[PDB]
Amino acid sequence: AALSIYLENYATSMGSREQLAIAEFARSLLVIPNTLAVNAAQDSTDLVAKLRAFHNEAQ
Amino acid sequence: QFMEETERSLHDAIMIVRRAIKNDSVVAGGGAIEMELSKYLRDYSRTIPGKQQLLIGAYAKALEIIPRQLCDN
Repeated sequence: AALSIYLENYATSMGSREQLAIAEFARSLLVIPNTLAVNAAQDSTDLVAKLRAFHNEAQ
Repeated sequence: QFMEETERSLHDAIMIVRRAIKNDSVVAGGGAIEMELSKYLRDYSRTIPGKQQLLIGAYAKALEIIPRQLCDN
């Protein structure tokens, strides 16, 4: 969730399509906590989006 | 067959000029704000979301289409 935002921050900064490249890599990062929502039967976004909801800076 | 699109420039001018009159306050056109509007809101795709990052982010994705369309088309 950080590494999403951590990288998704580095996304918007780079520019052009490689800005887009970095953002679409910050997406795939979020499935590993979501496949925890598989077994624990959690709610993937409420899991992962609220994971990302946690920050001051990214860390 | 070229003549229709010629005049449609003049009245839009008249309109959007009177629109610069109708509202003296005028933002940058041509999809200027919608670029940052993504980032502007995508900040809250970072910040709040319960699910709301899809809700804010897809809308952040939704904002840029007006330049995105004309650009990429």
